[PDB]
Amino acid sequence: LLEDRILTTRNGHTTSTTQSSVGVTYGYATAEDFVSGPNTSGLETRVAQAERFFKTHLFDWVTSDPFGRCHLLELPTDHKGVYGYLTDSYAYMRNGWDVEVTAVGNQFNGGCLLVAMVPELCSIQKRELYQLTLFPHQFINPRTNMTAHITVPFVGVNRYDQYKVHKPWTLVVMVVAPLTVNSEGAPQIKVYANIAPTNVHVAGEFPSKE
Amino acid sequence: LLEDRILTTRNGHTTSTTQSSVGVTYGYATAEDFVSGPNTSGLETRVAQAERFFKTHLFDWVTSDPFGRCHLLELPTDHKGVYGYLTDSYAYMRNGWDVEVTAVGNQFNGGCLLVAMVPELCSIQKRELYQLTLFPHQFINPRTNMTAHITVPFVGVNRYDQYKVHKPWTLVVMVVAPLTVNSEGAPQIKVYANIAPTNVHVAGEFPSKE
Amino acid sequence: SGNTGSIINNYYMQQYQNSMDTQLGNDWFSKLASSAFSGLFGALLA
Amino acid sequence: SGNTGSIINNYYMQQYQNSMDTQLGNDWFSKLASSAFSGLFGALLA
Amino acid sequence: TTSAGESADPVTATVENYGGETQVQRRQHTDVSFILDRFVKVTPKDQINVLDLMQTPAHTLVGALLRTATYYFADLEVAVKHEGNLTWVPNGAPEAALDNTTNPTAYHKAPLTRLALPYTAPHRVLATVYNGRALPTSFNYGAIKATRVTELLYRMKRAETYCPRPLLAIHPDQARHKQKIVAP
Amino acid sequence: GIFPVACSDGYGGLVTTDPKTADPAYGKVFNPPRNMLPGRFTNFLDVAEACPTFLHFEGDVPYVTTKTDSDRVLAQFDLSLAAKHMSNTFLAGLAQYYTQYSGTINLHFMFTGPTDAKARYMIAYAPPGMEPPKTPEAAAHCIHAEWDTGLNSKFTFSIPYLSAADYAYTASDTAETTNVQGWVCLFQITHGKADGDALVVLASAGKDFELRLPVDARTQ
Repeated sequence: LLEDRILTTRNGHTTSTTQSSVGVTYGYATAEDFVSGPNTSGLETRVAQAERFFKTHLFDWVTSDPFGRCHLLELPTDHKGVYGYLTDSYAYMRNGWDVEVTAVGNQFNGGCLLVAMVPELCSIQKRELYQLTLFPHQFINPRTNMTAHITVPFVGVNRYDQYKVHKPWTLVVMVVAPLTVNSEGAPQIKVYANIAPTNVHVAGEFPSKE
Repeated sequence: LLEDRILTTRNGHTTSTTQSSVGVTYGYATAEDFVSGPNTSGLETRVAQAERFFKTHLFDWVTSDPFGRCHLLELPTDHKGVYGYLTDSYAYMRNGWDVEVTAVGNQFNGGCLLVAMVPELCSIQKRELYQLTLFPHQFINPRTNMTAHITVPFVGVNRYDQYKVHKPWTLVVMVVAPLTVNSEGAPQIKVYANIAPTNVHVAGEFPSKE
Repeated sequence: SGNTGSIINNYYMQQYQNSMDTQLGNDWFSKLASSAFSGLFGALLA
Repeated sequence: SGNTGSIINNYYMQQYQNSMDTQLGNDWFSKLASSAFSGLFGALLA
Repeated sequence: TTSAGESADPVTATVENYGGETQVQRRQHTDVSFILDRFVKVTPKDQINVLDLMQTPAHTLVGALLRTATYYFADLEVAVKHEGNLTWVPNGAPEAALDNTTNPTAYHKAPLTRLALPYTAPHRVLATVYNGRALPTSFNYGAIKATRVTELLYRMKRAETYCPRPLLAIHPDQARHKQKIVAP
Repeated sequence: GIFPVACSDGYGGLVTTDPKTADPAYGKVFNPPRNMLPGRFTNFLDVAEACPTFLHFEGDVPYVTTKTDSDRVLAQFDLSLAAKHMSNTFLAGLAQYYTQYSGTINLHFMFTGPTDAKARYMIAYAPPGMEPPKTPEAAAHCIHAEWDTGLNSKFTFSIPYLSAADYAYTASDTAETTNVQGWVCLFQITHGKADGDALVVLASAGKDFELRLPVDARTQ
């Protein structure tokens, strides 16, 4: 019912589609820092096999749900498949979370969540929450989009980041505008999150569980 | 509110229009078998005068109305005008039902009827009802279309079919998905049917009522 | 026409095995099969 | 393929006797047989 | 491969989409003319048997496939393990017509009868379903009679139907129908 | 050795039509001469077409006398070879042997009465779906034609080949009393001192005519 806009994004074998598209946005970068560094002394390889989508749940955007609820989700994070085993068999590596965020209600509600993908951190000041508009981020509103999407690069502090004890990437969605069921609108919107780790290479290796 | 699609179809003087168009589909054929056959020995002529639209009623797609109600409508069938008088003054002939099927509710309901135009038959097995997807047919859904349309050719078993006692063409619309009034949706959808007999020629002739 | 792998003219003349199909003056199902797009109504990514 | 000394096309068509070996895209034992030296690791005399 | 669905324009999809390649299939077997040329042994009901097709078991290969395409054309190759002399008679020809030796009155040997059969309908085409248990008296490929016929088989030939019909099978119960195949 | 062979079962068991020929065991026979011998022919739809025949009728006579009442219909019957009047004629005295047919057949008319007997006739042809008329008035709505006695006597009208299937049978049943091919029906306009005259109708094969599928089955 418009200028018309659709889109499917393939990562390995996994492919998220959508219709309330709106587009996307890459921030900070669009590339990747020469991952043929000195510290990895040629001892690094491409494993674009675990490069794809996995599901994890954000909060539940509810009418009450105040002007701040911004369910965080660190990236990296628990992986019951590939990328996870990789982090358990490896010390040094680096990637780039794709991230294609959905939040289903319908084209009748009010309010907006604020999607953003920010690096190194610890915790944020509420007074600062008024500037996610500074790091890779999207804006959701059921009257145009149902999907978000924003594809993040690699920042790390180093070329080949270690994750056993460090997580450079964090994902927040503060409720910028509270939700309104309304007359005929939907009842509730569970914000679902679809992620994927891209252009990633490893270096390093430990013994085994034995 | 989209890619935008409208359409009006003229047959003689009668012209059905629509806006929820979706398109159409011709099946089996697109032509017509050389109607200059031997059995008609030049004794056949074109009467594209009765070639046009007439109205007849299908069932009433109601919420309850089970997953099968497929109100049939044989084609040929009772004609209070031209084409009918033609069949009463003639023995041998052949045409091609246009058929532009509507079913008005609005863009808010659920469910779908299954429109199809199949030839020689007698009756169908329910277990078979899962394959109308084999003969000239359309699919209705109020969230895209309000109209169907599918234009059928001539099949008959012969070149010049007789209808006093035979009707090669039948029209069914089994409810594939039951109807849901819903919150603000419409209350009921009376499936209306608009038909027209095309590329038809006669041959033969009887005395008169006297 | 099914299983006719004879190397000869099946002996008996043409106008004898089957009945000759006089003319006048998958045909179609292949016509509506060989035309199904595997495209995307949006635009591929990644 | 064993004992096929027929002078004809064994009548019945090609795609009929045996099943056609579709391709893709002593083989080896002859490869490691035809390479055994009868030489001498020293030098012949007399 | 999304698309508009209430349009029913054929809109398939294939491998490549999310990955993988697509192969070179050799469907030679699902060739309609090929898999209809192979005899069907229908019950030769007595002696005076009509070369019909809806007599055949609507569950056999040549039967089923038969009952799946409304229109059709083809010739015939029969078989008759039997007694006496098979004296076939064309279409339309008087029931009684089949008796005179002058007619094609084959002479017994050992053991059945393999002969060719033209498609002899006055109609340019025939069908398993005439909307006109209740199907036309010109729908017969001739008619045979001997003096005791034990085996009736019809190898349909130069096959070619038109238009389609519904194909279903063995209603399972466990979402997977189990039946002993061929094991070592 | 020698060429192997598959003594195939079922191929060769005598057929009353078998395509091949038998063996000759006398040979070297020089016959008499068959030069330009009178009235030959080699096709029965050649003499059928080429030399018509009259029709048997009520009573038996071929002709027909001018009705002098409202009852005009001079003829009327089943348009098929079973037609009694035809069943004896040359074209009918053979279509017996062929299950089906198609084509056109002809109906030749003639007068025999005085010159003081000027008369008018009609020829209607209705099809399957209704019963034939009895009033040229109601009949003038089929595919017909009108004519009146003159200098030239004869006249041959060709009746049309109309049927669903390009064919249909020569035989018939008490199922076909609705005939798959029509009830041709001839009538009688008006006339003058031309009552009781002779309008004999014959029958030949029109050019459109054709006949196929040989069937032999007891006929005398």
